[PDB]
Formats: sequence, structure tokens, C-alpha cells
Amino acid sequence: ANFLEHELSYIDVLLDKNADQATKDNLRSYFADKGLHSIKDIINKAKQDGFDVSKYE
Amino acid sequence: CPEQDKYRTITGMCNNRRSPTLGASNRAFVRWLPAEYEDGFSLPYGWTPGVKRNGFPVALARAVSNEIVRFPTDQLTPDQERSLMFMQWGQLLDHDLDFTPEPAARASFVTGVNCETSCVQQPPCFPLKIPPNDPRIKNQADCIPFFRSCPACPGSNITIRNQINALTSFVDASMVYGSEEPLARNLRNMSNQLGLLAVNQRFQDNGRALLPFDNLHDDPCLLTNRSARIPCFLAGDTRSSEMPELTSMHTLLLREHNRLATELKSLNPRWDGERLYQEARKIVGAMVQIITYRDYLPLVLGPTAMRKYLPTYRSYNDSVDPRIANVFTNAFRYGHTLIQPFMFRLDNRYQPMEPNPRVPLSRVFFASWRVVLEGGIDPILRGLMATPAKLNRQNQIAVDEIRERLFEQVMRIGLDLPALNMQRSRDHGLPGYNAWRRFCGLPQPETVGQLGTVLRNLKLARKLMEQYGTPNNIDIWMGGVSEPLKRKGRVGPLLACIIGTQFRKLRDGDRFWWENEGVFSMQQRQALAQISLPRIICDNTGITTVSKNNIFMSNSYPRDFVNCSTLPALNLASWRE
Ligand SMILES: [Ca+2]
Repeated sequence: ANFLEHELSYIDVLLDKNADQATKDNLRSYFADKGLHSIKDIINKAKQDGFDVSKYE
Repeated sequence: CPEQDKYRTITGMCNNRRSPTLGASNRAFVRWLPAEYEDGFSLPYGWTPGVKRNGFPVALARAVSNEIVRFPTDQLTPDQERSLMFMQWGQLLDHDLDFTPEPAARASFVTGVNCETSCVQQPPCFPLKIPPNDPRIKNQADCIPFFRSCPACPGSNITIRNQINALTSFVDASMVYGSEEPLARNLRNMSNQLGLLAVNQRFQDNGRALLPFDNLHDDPCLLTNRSARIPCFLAGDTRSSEMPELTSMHTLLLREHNRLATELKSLNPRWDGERLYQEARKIVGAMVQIITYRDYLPLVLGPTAMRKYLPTYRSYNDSVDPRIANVFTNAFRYGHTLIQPFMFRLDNRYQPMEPNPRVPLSRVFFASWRVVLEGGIDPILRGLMATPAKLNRQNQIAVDEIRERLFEQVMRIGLDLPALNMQRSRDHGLPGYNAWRRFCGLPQPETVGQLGTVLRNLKLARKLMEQYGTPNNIDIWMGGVSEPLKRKGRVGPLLACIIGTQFRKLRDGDRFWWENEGVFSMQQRQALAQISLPRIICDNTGITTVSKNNIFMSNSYPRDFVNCSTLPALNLASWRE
């Protein structure tokens, strides 16, 4: 169920302006299959499950 | 589900095409003999007071442990012909094969008791009661906590209760990769097309990868060192953190995966992430089969049983059941007899390593922090190669670090793992000793004297009859480990049968067995024949001198060690298409 700490790096990649859009899209498909659809769903789950998300707007 | 696949599924589905659930995860254990419950359906023997098994009171598991398993631990007999790595491989292997879910303490809310804190015997709890005059638990209203393993068909007592294997029965390195699709992808590096497994992002081990951290609601690892706040690790199997020795072997294979995928990407640059992962996973899976069947199992069974129960491989046979038998979950716990009371850690030169070279196991359970903050996995892995295993002997069965102090640091009391073993075979409705003897074609003793003869130890036989009344009632783990060891093996005939039977079925009934036609090319199979555990250690650690083959026999430094130079590396050239 819970957000995993190494998945925080995935968030850094979705928020990397110069990161290959094909790579962001595989990460978004990965998160979609987990029920996390918008960037804010992803962050909010990370936060709900015990991680600091200041640094993400 | 297709009919020209080339890689295993994560769940084990579709290995047996005629019956695609055989060996798949989260299904009931096969039963090799019908279950034996107090009420014929689900109540474990011991559950109802005054209800005898075959005319005799049920012995408290803890009393059996106290009177039969307990011995002065400083008198332990080192095993001259096995390393501690022989113990650690059996634990890690077993975590490829079987895991039996139990319910969460938080399912206690509203309903039943918290099995962790109450001694009340109501579902789902089956607490171990305390005999009078126990050496440690002096309050007879106390108990050793115990959760009943989950029923595989929750419902209405009409069917006989059975239990669930949460893992792929196949020797497929599920301990590394997951037996479930969401876990398996959580274990993956999904931020690129390199085919890697995820690694820790806050820590490394002298530049080398550590397992990622798991996120548990009640993380036991954090409790072993309050200030360090190092949580448990994330792996294919939920127990990777139980002991840093085990963590070390999980971390070894994690790196071997990524090293393999790295080579395979240099060799075939057009392969995408999925294909890199699957191909490395395939190699890593055969390495586990090879180490297991070539190096480890001959030294469990010894030559005679190795030939009887594991003849030369022919080919795949889709009519054999590859499932894990319920009894194996308990019989393969023979290895608790090999366990030393200390975690041993050694340096560059195989000398005792500071801070703490000799740590009681009861300060090592779930101590994730010692891997991260006390030197990584090299000192642990040297300790495993250059320390003897404990020898199982009929009056030195198991050490008190696991019998008095199991998980002491993360529970309200130390548990007793042998006692847990016997309570667990009762939970699982396993038949007694003589019924497994019969199943194995072995004489069944009925009298103290006849038990004496089978064990070649009249005194152990008297103690066993004192506790149990009849050899029919002896719990399978207890009787199995009480037997004299076969020549050049570490089990008696009973456990040799059970264990060897199980592994034959896992090999002969595995469509992806590494020697079966079509799985690997002829050349790939001649390359894989070279692999060894010492070489895997050489490729993924700072260790340049390792144990010589057979690593599970080698155990004294410097006598049984060689430089890594000596050892052929794995040649992946055959993968170049
Ligand atoms: Ca498996």
C-alpha cells in the first residue's frame, strides 16, 4: 500500500524540466497503476505515508 | 496465458500449462498426508484442555523445548565440515519457497485480542502456555505470543483448514524479485530502461548498493536502535531484515542482478528495460538452482539420500506437483539447529572486526541499522564463510539466543523458536512423527526401547516419551531433528526424505528448470555451470579472498580460502543476440 522512499526519486524526475518526456510518461503510468493520477496525488500519498514533501511546491 | 513464453511469471502462474495455478503464489499448501486437528477440521491439538491426542495429554511446546532442546550454550559443538554460510543459505533458500501469512495485530480492533499482548486463547491467537518451573518465564499466567496462520478458505468449518503459501514454490529467486506483480515492480528501477532493481537512495555500502527501505506501519527494525532510525529493508520476501546475515545475502543477489543487467546492456545495447530485467532475473534464478542442487543439498542430505531422492535429472515432467507441502514448511526448519548464538564480523584479514566482533543474536534481529551504520555487508559475509556452523547433536539441539531471546528487542518477551516450531506444526494440523515415518517408508517405533534404537540414544528416547507419551505424538520438527545425522549430511532419514522429496518435485515439475531443453541454449548452460557463490561474492563486494569450493564445507581461514583471481568469472558471451 504505502509510498516507498526510493519512489521519491521518481518525483524528482517528474519535476525535472530537462528530463526526457518519454521517461516522465513511464513514471506517470507506473504511478497511475497505483491509483495516483496527478502530481498532487503522488506527493500527497508520499506525505500521508510519512515523508517530507516540502521541496515540491 | 500463452503457450510460447520464455520468462517466468512473477506469481508462478502458467508454469504447468495443463494446470496453470500449480506452484503459483497465494494458494494453499499441498498436503502429502491428511491434516490432524483436535476436532477433525480446524482446532489445533493443545487448544482444548484435557483433550488428549491418541490417548495422551498434549505436551506444552515450551515444556518440550525446556526439557529436550535446552543446553548450556557455551558447550556448543562447532561443525568441522560446514560454514555458517551453510545455515544462512538454507534460511535464504526457504524464503524462495514458502511464507505463511498470519493476521495483523491491528485486525484485533473491536474483535479478537491482540495476540501480541494478551494471553487469552481466542481467535486468531494460539498462545503458548508456560509450564511450571520454567527457567525464564516465572509467571504461569504469562505466555509466548502466537498468531494462527491464516486459513486458505475463510468460512464455515465444513472443509478441513489449510494454510497459504504466499510465495512461488519454484526455486526462482522470488526472495529477490517478488511473488506478486505490484511488489515486483516496486522492487524495480522504473526511472530508466536499464533493467535494474531499486536501490537505497540515502545510503551506500562503500560505494556499493544497499537494499531500498521498506515502509511498514509498525517497523520492528526502528526499535532495535531507537536513535539510529534505520527501518527495515524492502525485498522479494518480507523477512530480508530478520538478521543482517540474511540481509547480506539478499543484498548480494540484488547487486548481482544489476551487475548482470549492466553487462547484458553492454552486450546487447538494443534490449529494453523489460528485457534486461527478465534476462538477468533468468540467470540469477538458475544461479540459485545451481548453488542449491549442486553445492548445498548434497551437504544437507549426504550421498545416500541424495541418490535416492534426487536422481540424475532427465527432463521436465508436467505431471509432478511442484507445490510446497505443508510439512516442508516445518521440516525445513531443521536449520535452526545450525544457528550460532553470535553474529560474527571479520575484517580485510579475516580478523575480528570492531566495534563488536561477536554480537549476541538477540541484539541482531531486525537490526537493519548494523548493516547501514556498522560496516556494510563485507564483514558479515566474511564471518559467514570463516566461522563454523553449530553442529546438531542430540543433547545440543538449539541455542538459547533463539530459544529464550528470539526477537527480544522488538516484542514484549523473547520468543522460543523451537517451541514456536512445534506450536506451528499443531496450528497447521501436521501429523505426528510416526505417520511421517510411514510416509517415508521407515520403521515406526512404538516403545521407548524401539525409539531408542531409531535414535541410537536411549536417553533422548526416554525424554521424548516422558513429554509425549507415544512416538505417534512427537511433533515433526522435534522428532526430525532428534534423529541421528546421515553420513556426510545434516539430517536424519525422516527429514532427508521429506526435504529431498520436496526438492525433487520442485526440480522435475519446474518448466523453467535451468537444465530443461529450451530454457537456455547449450552454450549458456555450459557457462552457467561455472558459477559459484564465492564468485558472486567476488563480483559484488570489497572481498578479494573468499572461500574455496565447496563454500558450505570450507570454514577456516586461511586454510579453506583463495584469492578471487583464482576463480573463473561468469561468461555472458553466449547471450550476444
Ligand atoms: Ca520461489
